[PDB]
Amino acid sequence: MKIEEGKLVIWINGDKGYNGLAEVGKKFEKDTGIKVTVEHPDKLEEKFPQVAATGDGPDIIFWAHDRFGGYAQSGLLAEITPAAAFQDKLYPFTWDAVRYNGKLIAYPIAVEALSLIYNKDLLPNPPKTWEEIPALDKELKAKGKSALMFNLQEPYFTWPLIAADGGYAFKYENGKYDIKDVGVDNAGAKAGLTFLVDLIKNKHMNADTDYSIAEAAFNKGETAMTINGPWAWSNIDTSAVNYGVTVLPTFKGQPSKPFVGVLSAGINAASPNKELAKEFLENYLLTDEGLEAVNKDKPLGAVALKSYEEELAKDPRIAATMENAQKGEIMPNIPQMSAFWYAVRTAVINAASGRQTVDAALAAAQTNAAAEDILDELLGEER
Amino acid sequence: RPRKLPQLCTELQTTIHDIILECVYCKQQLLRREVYDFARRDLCIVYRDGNPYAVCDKCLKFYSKISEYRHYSYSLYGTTLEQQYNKPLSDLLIRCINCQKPLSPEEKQRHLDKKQRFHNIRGRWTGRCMSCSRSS
Ligand SMILES: OC[C@H]1O[C@H](O[C@H]2[C@H](O)[C@@H](O)[C@@H](O[C@H]3[C@H](O)[C@@H](O)[C@@H](O[C@H]4[C@H](O)[C@@H](O)[C@@H](O[C@H]5[C@H](O)[C@@H](O)[C@@H](O)O[C@@H]5CO)O[C@@H]4CO)O[C@@H]3CO)O[C@@H]2CO)[C@H](O)[C@@H](O)[C@@H]1O
Ligand SMILES: [Zn+2]
Ligand SMILES: [Zn+2]
Repeated sequence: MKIEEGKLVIWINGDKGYNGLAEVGKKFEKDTGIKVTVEHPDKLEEKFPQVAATGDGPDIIFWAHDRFGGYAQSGLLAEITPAAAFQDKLYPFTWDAVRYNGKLIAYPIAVEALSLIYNKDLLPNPPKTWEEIPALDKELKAKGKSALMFNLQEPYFTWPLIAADGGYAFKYENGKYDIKDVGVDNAGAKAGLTFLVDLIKNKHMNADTDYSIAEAAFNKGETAMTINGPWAWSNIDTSAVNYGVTVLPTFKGQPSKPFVGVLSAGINAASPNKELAKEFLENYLLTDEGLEAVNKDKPLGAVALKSYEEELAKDPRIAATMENAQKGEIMPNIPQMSAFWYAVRTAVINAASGRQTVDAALAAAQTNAAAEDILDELLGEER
Repeated sequence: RPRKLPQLCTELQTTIHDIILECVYCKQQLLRREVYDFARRDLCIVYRDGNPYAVCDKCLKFYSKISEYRHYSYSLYGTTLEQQYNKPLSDLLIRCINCQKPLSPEEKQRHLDKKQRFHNIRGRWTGRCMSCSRSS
């Protein structure tokens, strides 16, 4: 049906603290009378452009900022105009993640980066280098365990290694992305993905390992290390594993370079509730009390709100999160990012499974990541 | 870097009859027919890693259909296009949606008369040429 006037419907991904967010929604309803419904649909980031293009969907969509430029280019997001006083409550670099063509298109919530999570009982001294892992795995397999398991189905998790020695998505210069300069099939990207494929070939990882398999193995104490973000920590807590969160291993002496996401809340351009959505987001969610309610459910990472982040920063897990973030790069928010991710997803899976060589997989992905833009050049108006 | 096939030929010291071109997407060699069709449709040479590429028919049709289905948008009558760019229709690049050939001045003036709109796809304006409007 059409978006309902006089309430708020929120979409947020199923790995985030949606029950905590619903608690913020209950506070809003208690104070204002406005009911807040929080949902976590499958593939919400693909559903949103479909249903919002017909004028339907949630009032507010949560996702990392990398999806939002495509939404805004399609006219699906309302322009955000907080007062200067509210803008100063959040870190400047998080506003930049949600700025598209000079306009704010979402509220930033929290900064996410992958870290190395390790079992302190199994592995008191986690490795500093990727190159140590195979020998470390041989050692741990003799103890009935293994060194490392992480999600190999989503390119988010393998990108830090691909980027370490030179891979990049779109070249960034003068505050701008050149979609003609894609770095998916260069020598550094090939080196990183080849190292990952060799780990699988040498029986240190399995190509089929996904989020659920890796999470279960680490939280059952079967593997010494995983790679994951802050949303995963509270399940590890309840599994009673004694864990640490630390800097990602280096590859060829270079830091792993995670793509940093800013969890962001956009307002549907079709919402008849834009004023209420702004009141909820600015004055209920983006407060100490509101972010704490979400954080208590699933940890947000380093939040955009300065007053609360200065408390979270004292947590060594948050310090490690931001150390890894600072070595990585903030994701572009340009419309081309989804094509980039779909392209690299196929490349990593095809290479990991041996269906394609590393070179053929990444050569295909380099093309797919820019297919639309290549078509624009072919059909454009030149000489 | 030459953007059009004749200049690329006048720069590798060859002709359109002889030039060997690969598709930007699949890297397969173009058939000679595809080379001629590339030039007649006034397509643009694209450079990747400093090398020139054209496009084969299969990939051009494949990614064209994607771009149409996945970047649907709006339509305008020619007079509005004229107002919007200030130039006459004959001065604007408008391609056939089906064969990608630039519309002729006659085909564009025909669109105007029949009160037919042009269609926007990812910032590209399209119509339908007379040849693709007369086929089994
Ligand atoms: O349909 C067959 C196919 O379905 C399943 O995979 C598909 C996904 O279900 C679907 O969501 C879609 O995923 C795309 C996604 O739409 C696209 O936006 C891009 O995703 C990026 C994120 O945008 C980016 O923010 C980041 O996501 C992080 C997130 O920041 C973080 O907070 C946390 O939630 O972890 C996320 C990573 O998991 O990274 C991802 C990229 O990894 O790219 C996605 C594709 O990789 O499309 C999938 C493929 O269709 C099944 O799993 C699959 O096996 C089936 O073949
Ligand atoms: Zn081709
Ligand atoms: Zn035609």
